[PDB]
Amino acid sequence: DIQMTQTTSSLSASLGDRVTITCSASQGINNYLNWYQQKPDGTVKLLIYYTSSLHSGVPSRFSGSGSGTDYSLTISNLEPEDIATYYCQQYSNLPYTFGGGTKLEIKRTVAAPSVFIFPPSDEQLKSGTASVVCLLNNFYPREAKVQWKVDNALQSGNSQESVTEQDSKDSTYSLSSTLTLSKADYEKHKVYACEVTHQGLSSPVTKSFNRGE
Amino acid sequence: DIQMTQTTSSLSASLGDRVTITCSASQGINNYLNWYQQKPDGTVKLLIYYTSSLHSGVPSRFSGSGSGTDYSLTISNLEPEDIATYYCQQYSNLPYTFGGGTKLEIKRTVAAPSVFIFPPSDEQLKSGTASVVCLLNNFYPREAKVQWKVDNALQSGNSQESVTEQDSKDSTYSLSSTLTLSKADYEKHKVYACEVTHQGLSSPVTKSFNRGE
Amino acid sequence: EVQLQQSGPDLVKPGASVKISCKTSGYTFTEYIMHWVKQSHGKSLEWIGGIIPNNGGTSYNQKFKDKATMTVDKSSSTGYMELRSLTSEDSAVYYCTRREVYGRNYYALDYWGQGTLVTVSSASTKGPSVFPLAPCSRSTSESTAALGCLVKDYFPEPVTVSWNSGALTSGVHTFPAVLQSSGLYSLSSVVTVPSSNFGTQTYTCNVDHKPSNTKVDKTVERCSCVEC
Amino acid sequence: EVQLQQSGPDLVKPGASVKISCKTSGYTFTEYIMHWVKQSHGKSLEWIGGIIPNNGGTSYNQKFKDKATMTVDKSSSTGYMELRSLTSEDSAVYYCTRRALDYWGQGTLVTVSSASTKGPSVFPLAPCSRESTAALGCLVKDYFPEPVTVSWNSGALTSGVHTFPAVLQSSGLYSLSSVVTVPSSFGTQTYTCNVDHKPSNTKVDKTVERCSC
Repeated sequence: DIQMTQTTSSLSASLGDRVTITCSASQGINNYLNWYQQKPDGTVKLLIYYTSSLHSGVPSRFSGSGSGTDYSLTISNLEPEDIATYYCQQYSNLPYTFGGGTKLEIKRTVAAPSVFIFPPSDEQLKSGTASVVCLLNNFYPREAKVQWKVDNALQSGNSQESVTEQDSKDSTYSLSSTLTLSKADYEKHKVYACEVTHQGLSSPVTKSFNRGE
Repeated sequence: DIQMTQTTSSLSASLGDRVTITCSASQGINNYLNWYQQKPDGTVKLLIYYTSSLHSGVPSRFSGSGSGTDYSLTISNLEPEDIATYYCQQYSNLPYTFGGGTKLEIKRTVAAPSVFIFPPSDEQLKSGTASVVCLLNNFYPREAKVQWKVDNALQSGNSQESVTEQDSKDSTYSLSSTLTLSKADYEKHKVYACEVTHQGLSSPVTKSFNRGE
Repeated sequence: EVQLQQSGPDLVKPGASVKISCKTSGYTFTEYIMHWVKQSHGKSLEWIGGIIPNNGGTSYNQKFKDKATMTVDKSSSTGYMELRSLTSEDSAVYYCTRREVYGRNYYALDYWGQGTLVTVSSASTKGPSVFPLAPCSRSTSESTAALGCLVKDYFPEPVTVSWNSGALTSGVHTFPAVLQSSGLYSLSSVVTVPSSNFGTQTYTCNVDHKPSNTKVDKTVERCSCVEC
Repeated sequence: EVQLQQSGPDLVKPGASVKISCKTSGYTFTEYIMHWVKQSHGKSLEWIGGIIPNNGGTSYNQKFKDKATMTVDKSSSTGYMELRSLTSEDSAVYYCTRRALDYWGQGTLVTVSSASTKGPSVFPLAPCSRESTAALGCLVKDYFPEPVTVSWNSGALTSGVHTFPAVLQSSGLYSLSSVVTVPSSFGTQTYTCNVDHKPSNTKVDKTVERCSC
């Protein structure tokens, strides 16, 4: 099979910048190359066919060039809705093969997260488990540190994070962190706190509640 | 048919007092008379048969006497669990007929109600109706006045009350009052208050909330 | 122990018939006469009639001669009563009872069933909505906290309410239903506790409306935390 | 408009088979070849094979020759692909496409697992205390398999909504949170999350009540 490589897997650029995505083949494919866009939604659309030809509805800021083993997709001025993964595909020989893809995200100004903490419901708690949720809303960049404290004791190995895809409009991320405890363990302790470190914060923000008492 | 009358329909007495419940027949029934106890829950038990004989499990503080047209059931020292309705029944002639019954309640010391107000849930409110509940907990005597105010305007004809039977332990009553409004009407006004008058209160107690906050 | 287990509550339409059953145990069915009694809401007891299970002989109050029919099934130790040509005036609790004989001819109703509620109405069954009554601590100097469930817009009676699957009974007040102008019933069930907060205890009301086959568990959130 | 409508998500057991359908419209079915593509979670696209609808001729990627069988129904303009001898490695999204691959279906998620379906529990996320925005949500916990959909107020509330990607817990069940941020002053607004888990036929509406004391 013909190996298709996209040497850059991850890429970020500012709004209005010119972006170029690389695609290389293990042998000459004689311009038989297409480009696809996949949104975070999972929906796929054709951008370019036969190296340089535009598909219906594709704006002219998208263009493609290359020959032999090496090809390029260019986005002349980056709009927010260009957030996607871009895939090349050869049809020189069967089987058709795709590149590993290049994920494109936007550089914006730094934005501090709004932080919220949520105690477990009694409805959950009566069944023997407690989920405590810390929410970081609409921040940039993605890098963020969440630390759980229970009576000021740092927790480890009992939380999981989930992060949204970059928003198509404001180009921010949101993050949830869930601390899971037994009912018994939950009812030993009093103060529940998530501490957030992020670039947009001058110093770490703590949100906390006390479990009654 | 033989008419059986219990001239006293309602009776209250202190713990330890001696209580006598009367039963009269429209003609002589020649001692063919039984007594039944019905608890507030609706369960019925035989107390006395043939004027004076005790049924299984009936404590000896219960006794019965009479002849001809007139009969008596006596409780020698009143316990709290004697709260019930008592019925006589003749079997001199068919059909068997019962007296109208005598309800027995306890005299205790005056006790002020604890008052609580509850706003409508959002779960109810989204369906277009608002129920506001005022609770009067564990008071004596039964007589009590609840007035609803909405922005200090006395409400009329849009509430319903319910009162518990006398508690078998502490001999108190409780009362709920429900004010019902459309979602729209509810959302016109701000301050919701139930005002409670009762003998154990030195002056009327008002509980209130403001909608929104 | 002697026991008379009556069939569950029944909604039936005017003009129709209904059959109530009374399943006995603890004694020999064919050795004791069985009597039936009516009690309208807020009213006294009325004798309907009696049946001799061994042969099936009956005597009726004349007031119920065009109303009630009593039968037995000896194989299942069960007494039945059928009420015909139903009207709203037949809406009542009906009791089966055992008759005991003492001397020559001293008779009494020594054991009673728990009663069967018959509602005669053209209206349809409707299951309840269950809403929380959420505890707000109004003052710091509160000796008792209160929460509950509102059980609204059901038909017919009855509903049963328990708390924490029956494990919580202390402090519980389940009020009598009231008929709203809509022709549907509503009641509240409340719990009060000595204000030591609520402890590690949660509060779930269990609502059962047999006529509609509705069972609802509703946890009432305590909201016993604060950020500050 | 050209359109390719694929069948819904499917949980199937290892060793078994599954059949995915692709219902076309907007063009002449018999005039275009149909190709299928695989994408494993977090991975690139793989060409499975193509089928010529008019005759039924097929060509397969050698890697899928003992895995995939492609068929068509000309009467209903529908293409089918059957995957046999299933393993956990066959868990992926599968796309039908029209032949460049100018139009793509929305994808079908196949989960291969011997584990049973389990519907979610839905708990409220409500803050403890009573900024320009407040936050609430629903925790959708302990379901299998993917996916769940979450809406708010039957789809009428979309502004400020973040439904996080599910994470697989150590229990082997999925969990996610859906949160809303809304104007801090909310007084007239109720907030109900609508959770649908089609695999288990579960539909749950949960109104989120405020802790306003």
